[PDB]
Amino acid sequence: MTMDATALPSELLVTPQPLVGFCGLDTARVSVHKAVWEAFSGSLQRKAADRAAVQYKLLPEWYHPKGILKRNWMLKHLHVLPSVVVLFQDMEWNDLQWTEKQVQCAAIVQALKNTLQERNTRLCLVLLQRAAPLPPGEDLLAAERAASLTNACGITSKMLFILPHTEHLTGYALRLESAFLDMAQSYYALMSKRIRNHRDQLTAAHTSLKIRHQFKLGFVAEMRQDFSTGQKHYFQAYANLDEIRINDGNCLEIKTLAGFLNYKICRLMFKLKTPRDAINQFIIHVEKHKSRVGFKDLAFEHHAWLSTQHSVFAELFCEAIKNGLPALQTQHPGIYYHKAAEFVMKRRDAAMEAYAAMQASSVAEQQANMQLCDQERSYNHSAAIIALLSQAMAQFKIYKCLRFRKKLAIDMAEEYLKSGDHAKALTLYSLMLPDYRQEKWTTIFTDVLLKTLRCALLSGSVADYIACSVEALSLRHQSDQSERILILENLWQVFQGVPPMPKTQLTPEAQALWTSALANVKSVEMCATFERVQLSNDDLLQLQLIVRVLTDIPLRIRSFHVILADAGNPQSYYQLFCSTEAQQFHENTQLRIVRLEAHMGTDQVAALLTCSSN
Amino acid sequence: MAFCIAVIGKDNAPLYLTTSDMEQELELQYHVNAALDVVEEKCLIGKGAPESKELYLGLLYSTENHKIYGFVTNTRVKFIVVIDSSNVALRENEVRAIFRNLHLLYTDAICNPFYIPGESLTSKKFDRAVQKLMSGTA
Repeated sequence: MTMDATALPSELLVTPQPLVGFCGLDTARVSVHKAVWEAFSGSLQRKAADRAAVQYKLLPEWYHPKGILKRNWMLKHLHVLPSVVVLFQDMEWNDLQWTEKQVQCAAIVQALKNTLQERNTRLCLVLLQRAAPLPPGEDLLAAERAASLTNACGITSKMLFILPHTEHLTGYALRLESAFLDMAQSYYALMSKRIRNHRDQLTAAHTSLKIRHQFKLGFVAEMRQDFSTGQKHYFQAYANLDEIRINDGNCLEIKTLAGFLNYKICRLMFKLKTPRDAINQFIIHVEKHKSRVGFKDLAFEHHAWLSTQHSVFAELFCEAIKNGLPALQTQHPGIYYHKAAEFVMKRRDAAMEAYAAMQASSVAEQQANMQLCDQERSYNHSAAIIALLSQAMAQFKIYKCLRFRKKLAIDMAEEYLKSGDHAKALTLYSLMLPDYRQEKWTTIFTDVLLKTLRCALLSGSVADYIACSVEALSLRHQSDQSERILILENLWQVFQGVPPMPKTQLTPEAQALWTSALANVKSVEMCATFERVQLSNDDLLQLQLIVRVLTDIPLRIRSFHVILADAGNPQSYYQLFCSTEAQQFHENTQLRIVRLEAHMGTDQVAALLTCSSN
Repeated sequence: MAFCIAVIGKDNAPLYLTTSDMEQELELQYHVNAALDVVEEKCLIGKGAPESKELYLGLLYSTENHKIYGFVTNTRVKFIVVIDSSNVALRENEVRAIFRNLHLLYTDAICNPFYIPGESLTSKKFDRAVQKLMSGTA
């Protein structure tokens, strides 16, 4: 009829490769088969240029398509069914035990040809003539034993191959691979012809079976490296899907199929390096899809799948990087990494909506749809969101794009906020806030500042909390004055260590958590000036440091401190007595204080605001 | 349709106005738009955007249905607007003209000496000229 091409992801993520089989071989031989398999794993030892694509696997109206009709047929074709069958055996040249070799290899090839009769596959046999090498044209018993084979089965002579000694076995394995390339491409072409002949007939114009056929056609082509032909048959299948009706119960499956198709064709793009072509196909179909659905769209569908769309395309971005293309990433390291990240954000928001529509009183299996939601309720951790953010983070960091990755970092911390996970949010914010002050732009600086307020109060890193709060009061004039007053009260509280006021948010658990704090914690702008330095060991300096408050609200005028320095030798507007210098120290030392540390109101500004000298 | 008219100094946003063909942007997109503009400007500057010729950069960024143009003066000043669409009837020669006029108003405000460089574009007369440019484009 019109059955799905496949509902199976995680398929052929690596470059698809042929498979030729090896039978169930016992441990008794596996040791020497080790060497045997070594040559086989030699395909994985050698460079891709030397490496043959094929690998190994083990086993013990109109008429309906055979080999195409179902997606498990596709997959079983992919790896379960080898294009060619090869059974490796040993052949010691002897007299009558070698006749027993004849009978035994006859039995095994009889079983093998029965299996082939099940599944229409070409066969080859490999024999180690473990004896010493001899010239070709010497062993008539080779012909005799081939004839014993043929009367048993009829396998052609040339399909027989020999790997006498390991030092010989290696080269004979290389040419084995070459011959296998031969037969494998032969079988692949034969199946290609099968598909095209199938496609020339319609079972009463079902029109979707042929879609499966052209899909499998692309499979064949990419097996045979004709990437262009197969990718364009894929795209033609996309066109065919377009011709199909939309918005039915199928349209979601249509969208997923087109996702498969976009995946494959974009692979074949970047293999052929047609970048903007891949971009155009990507967009074209994805906005097709956004149009095609207006609802249901429970938005773990067509939104999460949108996320997976950008996920696969990011996969193909990194695939290009492994290939080495710098184009789109000089443009945008991952155009779609963070994009899929915001798509999983909308995923989670839609999940919140799902909970909302659930909070309604919540017969065509809508409960299963609700059960869908329950399934969708599972993928609500949104930690995978955080990880996708991490990949986008690193991906943009690849070309050292600090700003963008930093703002994705504040994204991460915001998400941890949404999840209620204050800790690591606070960590990333702790990194960002000095950065944001370095960007000098106070607006978002303050916005992440109140975010940090929430983060630290929830965490209880009240040292960090108050540091951000105080550099916030520095220039908090963009915010409410009364909240400045409240926060200043919080400042005196924390300096005393007594619980801070924003109990309007606080709940007792984290409250106690930070009550634990500050037992360990150990430690608006004004100006420093000098009337005289570099003295003649007679001068007397004095308070040239103008203590200015740029906060509208005052801080309680408590007290003062000055800290002595040792270079060379050891020795609105509010001003009050300090007599900072009356100690007649030694000459030519400019004691410029690291930080002010006078006791106005409380200890200090601590967060790194102190000037040098005159 | 909405345009955000933004002049950019070294690191801040001196003057950003979030307007539409009907009025200012009622949508609560202010902070998100400002952050996106700043990140795009920083990345492009790190790449090469700092250059001598008055630099045209159309579709140098692409947000959700808002496509960005950056412009560079040899005096190190940047300029941004967006179009509220993946597709809407407009041109790019109009962008050239409007940001040329934006430069003209920029330097005519730079004429105002009370305006020290690197500050918010405070004057409601200048800003109403800017929103008249807005009306010129939306």
